[PDB]
Amino acid sequence: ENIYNRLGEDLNKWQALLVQIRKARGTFDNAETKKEFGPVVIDYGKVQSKVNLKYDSWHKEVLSKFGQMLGSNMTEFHSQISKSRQELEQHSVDTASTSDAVTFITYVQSLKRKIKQFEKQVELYRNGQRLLEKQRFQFPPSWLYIDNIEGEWGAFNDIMRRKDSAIQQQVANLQMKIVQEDRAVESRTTDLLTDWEKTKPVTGNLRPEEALQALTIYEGKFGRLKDDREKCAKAKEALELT
Amino acid sequence: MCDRKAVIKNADMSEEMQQDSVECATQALEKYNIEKDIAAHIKKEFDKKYNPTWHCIVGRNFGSYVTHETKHFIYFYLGQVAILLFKSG
Amino acid sequence: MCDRKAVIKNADMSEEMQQDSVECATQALEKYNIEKDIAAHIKKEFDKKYNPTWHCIVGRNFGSYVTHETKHFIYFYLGQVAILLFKSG
Amino acid sequence: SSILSEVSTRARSK
Repeated sequence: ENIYNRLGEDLNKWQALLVQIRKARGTFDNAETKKEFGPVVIDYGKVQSKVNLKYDSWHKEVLSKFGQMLGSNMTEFHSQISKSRQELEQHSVDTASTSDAVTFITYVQSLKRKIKQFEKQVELYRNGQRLLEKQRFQFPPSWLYIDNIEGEWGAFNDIMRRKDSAIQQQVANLQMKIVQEDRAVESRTTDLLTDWEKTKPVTGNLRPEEALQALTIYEGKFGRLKDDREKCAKAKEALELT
Repeated sequence: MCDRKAVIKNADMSEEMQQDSVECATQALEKYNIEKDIAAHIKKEFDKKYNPTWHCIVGRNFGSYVTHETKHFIYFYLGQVAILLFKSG
Repeated sequence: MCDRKAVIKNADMSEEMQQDSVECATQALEKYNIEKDIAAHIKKEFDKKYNPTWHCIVGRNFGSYVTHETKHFIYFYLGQVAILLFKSG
Repeated sequence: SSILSEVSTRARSK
């Protein structure tokens, strides 16, 4: 517990500790059982064997601490591939609700960096598991093996860069759709303006309740117009190509 | 029981189905001795279990490249035998 | 030309696509030194020409029990090397 | 390197 707390969560530091203990054991290797100095005889082999057993047991149990977050990385593998299947089957150039599609496009650009991070994590994981088989690990049946996940992850990356890029270049249609949407929004804003100066109930002869209802209708449609304008602006800035 | 340790060399599955594949191939190996018959047994069991249709090969030296259904690919080893099983059809 | 004659084991398929398989596989074996790469080559070629999803298997001793659509099943050997190429998908 | 050595340097008492 003390050494684990001192190390904390660090896979590379863990591998450094593993190579340190491995080289310490390698240096410890010896055949003599008694170190003779003058007429003095000292037992050396019994404690040697006991502490070699100590080294072996501690090294073995330290290895067991690693099977956990590897399970975490396989869970990451699954959450990537299973969700990505539906995500790649989801979007298309049509379905003018593309404000959601461009949201997913921004999501996948944001996840490019996470994909790179997970790739270097997979590199560290493959080094660690290589250590694991050269440390004679009995592979559990429910353990998901390295080559399966690496192959399916490479396939995931290939499909992602094959399809998500393609749908990204053909955006000029989406660009002109956003253009016509925003010019319609501007026209509606000008119309709402003209309606505002025409509708000014600032005169007090009007009944407060009826003019209040009229202003409530105007404010409902004006909130709708503001929602349209803000959603067009957010779609434009998320797509960020126009 | 001969503890033939299983290693899975490429798979797009869930872990339960991968371990079921390991168990089915182990039972086939303990049951038959003909690689064609081993493939027949494992593929028939898989068609009965997770619906048709599968494709399986049993051998010691064979390299493969195949397109499969998503979440329906596996390739593992049992002893000195390579066990591939994909779903396309 | 490597006079490894074309001897054929299983065939539920046409003769012209027999010869297409034969020439393409001769080319694939003569080009690549990896059975896995040769299988990928022949699968890709039969996906380009005879449409997906063909499956190719290259080996020297193996057990084959696969489901093919009719007219899409070949099994044969070259010199010693074995080749399997069926479609399903 | 070390680490395994440096952790061992904090023996509790004497």
